Amino acid sequence: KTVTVKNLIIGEGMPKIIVSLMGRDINSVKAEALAYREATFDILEWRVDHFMDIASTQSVLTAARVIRDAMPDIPLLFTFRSAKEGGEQTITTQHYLTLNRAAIDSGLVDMIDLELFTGDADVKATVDYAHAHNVYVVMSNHDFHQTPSAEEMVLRLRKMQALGADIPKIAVMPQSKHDVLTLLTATLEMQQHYADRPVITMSMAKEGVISRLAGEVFGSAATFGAVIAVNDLRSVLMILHNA
Amino acid sequence: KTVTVKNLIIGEGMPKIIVSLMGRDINSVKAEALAYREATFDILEWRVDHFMDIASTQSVLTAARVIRDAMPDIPLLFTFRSAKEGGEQTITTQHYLTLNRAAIDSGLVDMIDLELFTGDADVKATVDYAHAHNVYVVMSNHDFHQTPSAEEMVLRLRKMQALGADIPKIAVMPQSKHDVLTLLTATLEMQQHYADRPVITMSMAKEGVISRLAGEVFGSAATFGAVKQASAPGQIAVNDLRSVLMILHNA
Ligand SMILES: *C[C@H]1C[C@@](O)(C(=O)O)C[C@@H](O)[C@@H]1O
Ligand SMILES: [Cl-]
Ligand SMILES: [Cl-]
Ligand SMILES: [Cl-]
Ligand SMILES: [Li+]
Repeated sequence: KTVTVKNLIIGEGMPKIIVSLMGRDINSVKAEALAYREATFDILEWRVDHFMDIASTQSVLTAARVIRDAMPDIPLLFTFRSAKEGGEQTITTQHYLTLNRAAIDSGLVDMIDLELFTGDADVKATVDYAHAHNVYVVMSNHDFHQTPSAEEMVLRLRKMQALGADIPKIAVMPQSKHDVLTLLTATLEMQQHYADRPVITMSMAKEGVISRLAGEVFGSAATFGAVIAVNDLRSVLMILHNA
Repeated sequence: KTVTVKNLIIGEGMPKIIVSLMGRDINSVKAEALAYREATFDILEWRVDHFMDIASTQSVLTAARVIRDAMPDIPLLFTFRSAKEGGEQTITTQHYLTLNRAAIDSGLVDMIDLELFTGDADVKATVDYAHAHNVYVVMSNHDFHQTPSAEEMVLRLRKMQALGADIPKIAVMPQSKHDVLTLLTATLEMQQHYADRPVITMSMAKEGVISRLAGEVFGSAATFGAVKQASAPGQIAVNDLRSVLMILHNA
């Protein structure tokens, strides 16, 4: 069970590499997109919460259009990370759903990130809106303080599947090396027993680095890199793939 | 607590890379020793059980000498892997112990591998002999069929510490990806609660490859790579191994 966007097959082969744009304004986003021409990666994520003028739907869509036109052939993921889940600024639930609906129906993005804990009515409505417009949903959950039990994490990933996520995603903060193994254990249980679509998981920080490298083994379909450095990430993924 | 051999500090920093040399005869051993000089690794293991003149103690020591001649500054580990534990040929227990004692008292090698389940009295006697001649002991155990429980693996590693091993070592065979996590769990439990010296662990085969890469995270002090041919399933090209170890170390 895969998700194919612009010839990229998510959920088989090597895990796919996501890089994120974090600029404040149009000029900074253009500069980042230009700098990223020299990099090799699979999916471009726009981290909208790093943008300054998020109040104006027009401003957000204009930036989305610039990014889309800068890299017309790359899978493009629109992500507003709420402060609630480790992002850079707050947003009202209603304005979050306005920006996401506008991104969806504009045709400018291939995927959106939708936080599981936004609220059930809003999640279901936004999943239906995305699907109706041929946009995929990465349904996401983040704990930047600690690592829940494996049982709790698996139930969250299963709930995302039940709510229609195309790709469930969880990211958690280890407070010990043991916590990294708990995240890998949850990942593998999902992979082997409950998943019927691609899943993304990660243990954050230095301690969790191995989780960003071992997705082909334990069942994570994608991983985030920086322009871990993207070239080093690709080196390790290739070595593991061919071992 | 660490083990330092010819300036290499085992138990600190990046896991140390071991490669196995596997020649059938003296001429092949010579040739492999010369060729290995340009590969980059931390410890050379001579897999003595691949040598087809083990019948002669002189032949075995001459082969060790040829390796030492070619690589005077490399930590050198003498390993006869018994047939019982996945090696190439069956020899008597007394023959196994004689070869190890001769290696020890020759001065040609820095370390020997001694299998835990050789028998407690023979193990103790051989550890004592090694230490009397300034040779370190990698005490080892292998399960080439399955992965024991994390608790059974920890039991064995702790027994090796109790018998005076300088570096306990266990290698086990995964039948599933779950079994790989079990090996990593046992490794970490040793690092955090029981180990008071360096320990080497690995899950073998393709499924276990991540365990050969993640030693710095979970507490395995060394890892095996392949120069041209692997000495156990799941070993990858030594340069690729080194690349991954460096990326993990510096992340
Ligand atoms: C210690 C043992 C480990 C291997 O079995 C392995 O890398 O899996 C290779 C052998 O040559 C070593 O003796
Ligand atoms: Cl709004
Ligand atoms: Cl489900
Ligand atoms: Cl993330
Ligand atoms: Li994120």
